Amino acid sequence: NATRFASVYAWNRKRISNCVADYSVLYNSASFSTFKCYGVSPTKLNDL
Amino acid sequence: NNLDSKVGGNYNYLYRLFRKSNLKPFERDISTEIYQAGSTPCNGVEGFN
Ligand SMILES: *[C@@H]1O[C@H](CO)[C@@H](O)[C@H](O)[C@H]1NC(C)=O
Repeated sequence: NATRFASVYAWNRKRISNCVADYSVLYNSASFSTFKCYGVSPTKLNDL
Repeated sequence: NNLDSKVGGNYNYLYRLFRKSNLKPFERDISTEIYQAGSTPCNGVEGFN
């Protein structure tokens, strides 16, 4: 829920650390179009 | 390779990526029912997750 995103020539980065990462608000929120993973099963994100 | 590969691809060879729980030894599963990854129900041939 950022207001403005960055441009892909200069793609922004925010580091996430020292905190608990609720992936249910990511995974079960149907508002997004696509969500794909490349070394983890996405339901197991909460188990990692 | 030289007995059944096809240059577009032999798309008759299929395998299962999704299953509700790990199968018992020597169990067979022909099911073509759709798999529910997220919390949502999913009647019909397709849907989100
Ligand atoms: C973004 O903001 C709205 C309103 O506060 C909220 O309903 C929505 O869940 C937020 N997005 C995410 C990913 O939680």
